[PDB]
Amino acid sequence: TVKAPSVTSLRISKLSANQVQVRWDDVGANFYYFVEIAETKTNSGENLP
Amino acid sequence: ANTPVNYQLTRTANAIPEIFVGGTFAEIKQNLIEWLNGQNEFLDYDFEGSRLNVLCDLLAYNTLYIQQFGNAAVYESFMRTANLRSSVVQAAQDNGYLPTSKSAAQTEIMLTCTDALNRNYITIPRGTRFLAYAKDTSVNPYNFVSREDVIAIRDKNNQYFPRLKLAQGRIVRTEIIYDKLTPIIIYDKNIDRNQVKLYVDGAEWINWTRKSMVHAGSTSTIYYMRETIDGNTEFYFGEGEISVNASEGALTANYIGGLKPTQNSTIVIEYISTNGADANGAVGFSYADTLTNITVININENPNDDPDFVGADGGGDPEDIERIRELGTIKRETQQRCVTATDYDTFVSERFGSIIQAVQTFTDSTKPGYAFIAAKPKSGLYLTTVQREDIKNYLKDYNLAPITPSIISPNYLFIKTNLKVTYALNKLQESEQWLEGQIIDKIDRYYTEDVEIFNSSFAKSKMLTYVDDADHSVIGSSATIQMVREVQNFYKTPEAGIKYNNQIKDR
Amino acid sequence: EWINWTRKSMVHAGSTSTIYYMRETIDGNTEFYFGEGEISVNASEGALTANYIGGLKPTQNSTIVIEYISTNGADANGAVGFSYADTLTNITVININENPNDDPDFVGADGGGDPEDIERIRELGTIKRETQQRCVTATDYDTFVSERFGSI
Amino acid sequence: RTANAIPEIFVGGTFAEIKQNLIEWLNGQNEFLDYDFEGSRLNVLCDLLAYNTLYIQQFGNAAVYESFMRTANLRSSVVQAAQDNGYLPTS
Amino acid sequence: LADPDLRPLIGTMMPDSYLLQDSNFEAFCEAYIQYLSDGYGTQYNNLRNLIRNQYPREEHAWEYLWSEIYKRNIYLNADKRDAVARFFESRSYDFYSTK
Amino acid sequence: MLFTFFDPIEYAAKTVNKNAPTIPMTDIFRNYKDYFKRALAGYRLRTYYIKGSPRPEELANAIYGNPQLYWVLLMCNDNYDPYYGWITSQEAAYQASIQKYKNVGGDQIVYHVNENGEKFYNLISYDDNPYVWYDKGDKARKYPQYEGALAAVDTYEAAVLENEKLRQIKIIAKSDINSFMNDLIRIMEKSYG
Amino acid sequence: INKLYSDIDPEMKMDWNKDVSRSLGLRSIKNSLLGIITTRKGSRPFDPEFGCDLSDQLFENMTPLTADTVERNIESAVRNYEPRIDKLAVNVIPVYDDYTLIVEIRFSVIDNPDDIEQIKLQLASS
Repeated sequence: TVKAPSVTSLRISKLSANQVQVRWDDVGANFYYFVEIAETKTNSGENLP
Repeated sequence: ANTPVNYQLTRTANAIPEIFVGGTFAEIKQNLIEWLNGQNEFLDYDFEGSRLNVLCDLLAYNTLYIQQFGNAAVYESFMRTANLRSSVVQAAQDNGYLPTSKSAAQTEIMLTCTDALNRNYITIPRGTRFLAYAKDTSVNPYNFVSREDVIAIRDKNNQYFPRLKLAQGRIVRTEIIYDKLTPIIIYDKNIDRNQVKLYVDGAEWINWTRKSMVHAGSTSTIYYMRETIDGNTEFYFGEGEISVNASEGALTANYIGGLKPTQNSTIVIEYISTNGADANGAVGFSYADTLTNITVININENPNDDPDFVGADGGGDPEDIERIRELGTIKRETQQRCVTATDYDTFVSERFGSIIQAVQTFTDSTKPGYAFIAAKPKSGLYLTTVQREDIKNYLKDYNLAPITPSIISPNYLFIKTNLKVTYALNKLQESEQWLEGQIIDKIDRYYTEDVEIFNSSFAKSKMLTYVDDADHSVIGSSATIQMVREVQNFYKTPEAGIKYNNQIKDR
Repeated sequence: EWINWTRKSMVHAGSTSTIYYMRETIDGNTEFYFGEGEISVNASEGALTANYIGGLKPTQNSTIVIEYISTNGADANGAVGFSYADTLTNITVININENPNDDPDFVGADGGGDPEDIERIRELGTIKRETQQRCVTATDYDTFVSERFGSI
Repeated sequence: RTANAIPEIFVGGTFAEIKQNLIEWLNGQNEFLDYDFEGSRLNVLCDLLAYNTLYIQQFGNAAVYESFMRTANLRSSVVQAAQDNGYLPTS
Repeated sequence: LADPDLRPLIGTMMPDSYLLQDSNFEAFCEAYIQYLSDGYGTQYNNLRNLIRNQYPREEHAWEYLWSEIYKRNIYLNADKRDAVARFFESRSYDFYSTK
Repeated sequence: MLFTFFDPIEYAAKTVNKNAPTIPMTDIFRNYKDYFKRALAGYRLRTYYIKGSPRPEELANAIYGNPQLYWVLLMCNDNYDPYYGWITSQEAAYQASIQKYKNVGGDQIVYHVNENGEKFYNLISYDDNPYVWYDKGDKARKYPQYEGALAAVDTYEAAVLENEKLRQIKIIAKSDINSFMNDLIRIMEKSYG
Repeated sequence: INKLYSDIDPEMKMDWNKDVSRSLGLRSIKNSLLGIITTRKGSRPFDPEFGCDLSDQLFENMTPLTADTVERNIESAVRNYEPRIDKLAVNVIPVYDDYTLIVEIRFSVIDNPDDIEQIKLQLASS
């Protein structure tokens, strides 16, 4: 009834443009993780949304 | 398997704030060349235009010139990053632990001597000097002097042996008038702070610091050492409220720091400079200073035989930065009084540090009340029983009361080896035999380089590398090991038996 | 109100303790601080969790008033001549008996000091680094012991 | 272009040394031909760097042993050294 | 608080007439001062509060991290792991004196 | 003038990385401060005053006629830094103050100083009676820690008094400066070995 | 020889093609000269002797002696810090109304000692 807690260390380990290797900490066992991407800028301005 | 991780540990093994790290000049410029660029004042100026470039090129030269000053000082500034040794002692000295100057070759003798006067009691006054040839070389004896006064009961039959112990060098005593504004230097090399004792006018004061230091003496008696960056020792004592503070035990209170001096308390100090670390294993002795009416009929080596022993002891390099560097941190960690096992490791490492390459402090859970110690005489594997007794009692000074120090040389695996090493005659004009004398050094080098340090797994071959490395005119080198232990009782195995820790071939 | 260990021991008590530590800004004025024992509850069932280090962190936005004394300690000594500077309602001092409740040994006041005497302090620093609040060996005790009632 | 090898010999405690030692770094290449003579804006710039660096060279050891106690003359670090050993200097 | 950069002294450090008043040249040499003394790492500023940073407790202090307690505390909580360290090392004496 | 006296030393950058080349350099790592005590203790220091805001060594000339000995003055002055340890002009000092306070804030009233000269830190009057002073963080209305007419100190002016203190210095006589010099030098020979 | 004595442009002007601007040969020699004269004595960091001092008091009152006195210093000052000039001659005209020294200097660079060139410098602020 309670939250799957979180990853703690959460990071993008490397940048090759259009590519990322993201590192979140593993936290608990047999917990799959829900990875999102959202959009800062519209390329019109920055962080417009 | 092996090590999984979450973002773990910290910042490598040790701090490098690393803004300080000296970088390569070109990169330094490469960094700085960017710096001037983007400078608002000019976005125009092209730096790769060689004209400005060499101009900026110069700025880095000074900037690099100046940086290693700024950087190295930090290494210096922080112990265990300190590259200078005379640095290291300072913080260590500051930490309450000092490394010492080469520490006199020391031994004991009993000698049976008839007094011509047949008085009940003769003393051997402190300062009679004896000679000892170094091992196998009689060209010169190494002088060494009576450490202290000792007297002896005349036995009946009129012959009686005193016994006394002996450190190497000459007693060298110097009086100085103390004065307010002045350093008190001894410029003497070969000095060792452990054999330094002194007299203020009359009574002896002790640098608290590893001489006694727990006695009724109220701390008013005291002084310090320090190392002049020059390499010679200067004296120091606390000035003003030389005791903890204020009224303390005196009802009159007021203030006493001592040593006004005006001329008061003319300071006379007495010490031995030494040739040591060269004198270890000096067996043949002489009775090198006569006294009134005393005649040594015999001086017999090594009372209470080990039975395996060598002449004298001690000496010392003095200095090693590696053993010293981390070490004082534990003494910085621990208080004066030694408490923790490794505190007994490091504490022992202070005195007889030149006696002990490595000392193993441990409890044997069987016997409580006993501090079990495994040390390296570093001249040999067995501290002579007096040394054991010696440092013990001295160690025993700093200890928990019910606890007792217990020193035993642990059992020792012995590597029994025949070596097969080839060389080209022509390739070496040098005397063949001496080559063996060469390798026989480089063999222990590996040991001292490695094996005694951790007492970890031992690599035969890797050992054979350096002996391979010896002459380079050595064509080839081969060896075969026989793992060897020594047994105290043929009759009954030790209860637990004996284990090799290492797989052996059957039969 | 908070305690300072300073002169005392953080390894004494626990994390989670109301406490502060004075110290010295290099400029020569006093900064002081505290430790975080910072405290939590897993669920609510367990007792308040001691974490971190001897001390207790006042949470952000905590109100901190501190009371102290600006002093002139030089002229402090001597100073017999006294008076009642205050005025308090319904309470009227007819007399202040100076050197009250006394032995026949007296001076108007005690306390003062540089404080530092920059050289003189070196020893003190050179000393206290040696000191122990603990008692160990044997003669450490009796000293500390006879500090109490050597009169007995 | 690195027209000459970057030496780390670097030595000198006084100014002439530094300024000099700096000029040979400026010696050994073209396109700035003056740099030796005072009043040359170039040789002038060359002056302040050594001027600065010296003090840094100077200032450095000051804190260095000021980082050490018992050799620290400046009060407030001796203070800090006491802070180290555990004693707050009494007010 | 801002450790002042050595920049105000450039007027006296070089002879005046060789600064002109506003030249790139002076401003050129000016930024050199900036690079040498500013902010956290610049060699002057580097060495200036060096001793200051040595307590450890102050900001920008590498000490505890060098050492033991911080190394081995297995404390998790990487962040305040740093705060629990350097706070001991701040005093870190009493522990031994009482150990 | 000193560091050139001793031999320059080689230095390894080891402990930055397990392998870095070794560099020679002129020695800062002799203390010189103890070197200049022992020799210093022979004579005396004489306090001295400064006519203006000069540079240490620029000033070091006029006294001794020798610009080269700044450090002599410096070690008698034994300041932490040659850059901010010295006398400084109003223009810089203000700017210096401007710099240090700027992020915090400009023109920051640093403290209130009474007539007697006692600096009062962190104080403000509730403004009903400007003479009664409730400090601050209080919201006032309570515990005025003092009442009366006090001065307040401007951060500019605050900068002045700081640099002002630097005016007097303890120095050693230009007569002895020479005689002194040899002795310390000789000591350094004992300090060379 | 204009190639020789390459010195940075004192102003650090933008030069076309973006590199540091330059004072050319004999263009720099003036600058260094122009630099050395104005500078107050003692204003060099480690060199007190640099610069040709000017006392506004003495600068106020001109006399053929006072002029001559000044006349030496510049001729003296330039001679020490500037070996590039072989044959140099100074002319100083102090101006009475505003108390202004105007100074002419005819000099010859080493390479063309027979060539003659002069510079015009005035000083003010009495």
